[PDB]
Amino acid sequence: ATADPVKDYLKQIGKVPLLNAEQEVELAKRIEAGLFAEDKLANS
DNA sequence: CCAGATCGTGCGACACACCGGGCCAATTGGCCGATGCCGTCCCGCGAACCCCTCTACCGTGTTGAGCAGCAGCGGCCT
Repeated sequence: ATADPVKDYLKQIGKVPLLNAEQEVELAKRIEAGLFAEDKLANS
């Protein structure tokens, strides 16, 4: 808690590092597969 | 002295006083009935009016003064 919240948010967002193209593609594939599995679970 | 103003009195006219008759003028004022133009409304289409949606070279950091409470520290006490 500080009188300035912009600095707090800025310093908070930087903890997570960046990502590369292959990582992005792998994450997208994970999202797709997870949602399709969720739909399959929705099936009875 | 005696003669006109004032008034008494008299005769007439007479402008209406009555209270009652017998008709009339003017002037209606309603809408009667018939005819006609405007208000309202129900679409009809179209101009605009507002809302929602999407674009893939990429790109990764904003004074002074007065009064009171809290944090750090010196120094007993165990």
